[PDB]
Amino acid sequence: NPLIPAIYIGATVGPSVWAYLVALVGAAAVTAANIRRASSDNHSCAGNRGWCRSKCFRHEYVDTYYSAVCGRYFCCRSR
Repeated sequence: NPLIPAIYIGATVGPSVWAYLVALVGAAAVTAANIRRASSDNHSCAGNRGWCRSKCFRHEYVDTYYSAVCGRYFCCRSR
């Protein structure tokens, strides 16, 4: 129902997630929404403030907004 999410925009997903967003739309809207690829689902998001790890520490959390660009992992951040 809901079209592509805004997180992928100006974000940075991995190789598997990238190919996914492409199928939903196409390499055009995928390259126009400002989407960067990373070594894998684990990458940095929300600018140089959050990162992606299998899980996050207690003093940190999971930016529910960028949890998408992450994929199987979770983009944790500092509140």
